[PDB]
Amino acid sequence: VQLVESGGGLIQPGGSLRLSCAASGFTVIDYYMTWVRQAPGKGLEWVSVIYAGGSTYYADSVKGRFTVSRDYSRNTLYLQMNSLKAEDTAVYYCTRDYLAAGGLWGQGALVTVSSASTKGPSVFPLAPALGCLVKDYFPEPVTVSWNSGALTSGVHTFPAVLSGLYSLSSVVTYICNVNHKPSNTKVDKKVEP
Amino acid sequence: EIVLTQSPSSLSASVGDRVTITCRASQGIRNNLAWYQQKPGQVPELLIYGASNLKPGVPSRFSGSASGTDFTLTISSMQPEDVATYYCQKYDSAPLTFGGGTKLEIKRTVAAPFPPSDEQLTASVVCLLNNFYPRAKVWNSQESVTEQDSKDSTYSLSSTLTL
Amino acid sequence: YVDVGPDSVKSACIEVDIQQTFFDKTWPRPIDVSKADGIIYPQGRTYFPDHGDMYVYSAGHATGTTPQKLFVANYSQDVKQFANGFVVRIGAAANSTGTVIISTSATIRKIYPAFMLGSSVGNFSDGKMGRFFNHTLVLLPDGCGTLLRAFYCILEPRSGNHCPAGNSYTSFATYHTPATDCSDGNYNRNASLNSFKEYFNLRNCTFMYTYNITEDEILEWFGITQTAQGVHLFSRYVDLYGGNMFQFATLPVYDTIKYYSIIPHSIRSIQSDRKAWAAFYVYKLQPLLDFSGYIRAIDCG
Repeated sequence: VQLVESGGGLIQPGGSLRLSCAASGFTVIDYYMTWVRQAPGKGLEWVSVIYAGGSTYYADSVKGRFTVSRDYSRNTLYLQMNSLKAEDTAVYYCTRDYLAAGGLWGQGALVTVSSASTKGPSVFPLAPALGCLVKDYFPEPVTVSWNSGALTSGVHTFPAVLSGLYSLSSVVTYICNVNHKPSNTKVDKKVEP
Repeated sequence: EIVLTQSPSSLSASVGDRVTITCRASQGIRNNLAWYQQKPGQVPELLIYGASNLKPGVPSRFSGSASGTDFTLTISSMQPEDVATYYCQKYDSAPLTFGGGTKLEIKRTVAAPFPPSDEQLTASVVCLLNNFYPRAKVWNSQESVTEQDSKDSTYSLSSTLTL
Repeated sequence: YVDVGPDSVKSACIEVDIQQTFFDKTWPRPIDVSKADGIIYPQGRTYFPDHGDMYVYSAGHATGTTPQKLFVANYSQDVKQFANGFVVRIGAAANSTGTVIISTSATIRKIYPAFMLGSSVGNFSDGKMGRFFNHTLVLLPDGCGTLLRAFYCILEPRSGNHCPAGNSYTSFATYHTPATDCSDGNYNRNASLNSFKEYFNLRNCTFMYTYNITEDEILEWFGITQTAQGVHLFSRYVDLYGGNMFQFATLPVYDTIKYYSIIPHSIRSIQSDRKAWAAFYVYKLQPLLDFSGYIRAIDCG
């Protein structure tokens, strides 16, 4: 049994979006399923619930904008977002019924609601303790690895901190491999003594 | 309307302690209260269903307790692994309200622990220091006081100043 | 105490919709004595009831693609009395045209009965009747009509949403799906058992017996009696088309049976899969013969 989600990315405010969750190993109609969001740096929040029998219940802060449904033939769970605002920027999940409400859980999809245009990172050389500093990219995140996955110990990657452009560092104690999916960029940087 | 108040919001633990959390509610929820565990950086997972019953996946150390008005999630012993954020949920009725997640930690003593690149020469200056506990003030800047690492024995700090 | 397997892992019982106006169907059919209907052959040697009660099983609500919530009647609120017994008639009006209950019509198919027999009856916490206390004997069809299970156990209601000891509860029902639970060769024998375990938890099960039944489309009669020795089941193996009951099993039930309950059923099917189903009749065995051997009976009064 597994759940895989898709349909997240940067969106300008005032526009719609859709999130899809595909389930393997069972059927959707057997158990009720829940959409739950989590803001970056904030706590968990319950967006919607759909019960076996097509009874859907939404939260007060999202009522009138979001909708939840499911498709039997494809075994899928759908969430449609309309009239989005900057507050509805978070990581969303689909969850399946088990011993409790959140028994199975999902993987997550990040939705960013802003007008700022997308920009790739501008990686900078290491300063030898050594690491590659990433600056002026939009939106999050960037996957940072070292020596093509060879280096895992000693790697401390810090979260991006905000022109509304993200910046971060990744110091280890050597080549920095940074991948920014929204800009489809991959940068490999070498270190000097 | 039933409100779920999870306390304490921040939990300080030692090498010897038994986790004990409470979840106050304003009405009756039968016994439909679920306790979840979320290791930071990953999706949460279910700990206990019904406030007293155990999931087959989780072991028997994390033993639930009765629920008169408040719901206690006891744990037999404290281990270095059990550092996460624990959440409540009420799947009793239509509004499945969450609350706050309680970060755990492991006891340790008190310990103590970058010119700008030539391409941009903008100018950013960063400072490094590492391996201290607890969560130290350190040379216009955006200080990033990182959370104590998942081991909670050590961590590092790094902040940038742009000229 | 036997082992019956695990219990349901679901945290909320499925929603059930109850209606009566769409379910109060007038199909008047009395009982003719000289029809060899519900006549138990004498035991140990070779040589009796009336409109009756009617029970309907209907598929739940549905859409073009995904089925909706269930659809039952108030066949659980009403509780009747065992007394001497009752006679069971199934598969009456198959092979003909019948509505889908939910203008649309189709062919009528056959269904099998599930019973809950006990001595002490009350009502749930909400105030709705249909709760059985102490030991209860449950007869459950299984395997899409190709198996019968009979167990003796105590029933504990659950406290989830729509469950008997929870919030927003209307009734408890059995359901199964034809796309998954029923298939050629790969038949599931534990579908209705899981639907039953969804609502109730089975505790302290003294016995659990299974009987294998062949698929057919034959009108059938059934009965159950209790004596000092135990509960005798009176069906198929000896007589198939004459409708004469015969013994096939004795169940160690020594407490006095005073009340019985019928359990509503539904099938999770979409609009295009709607098939009409046969009404199931039960007639009171009020204590009140021409042979052929088999009997082929006139009321004295």
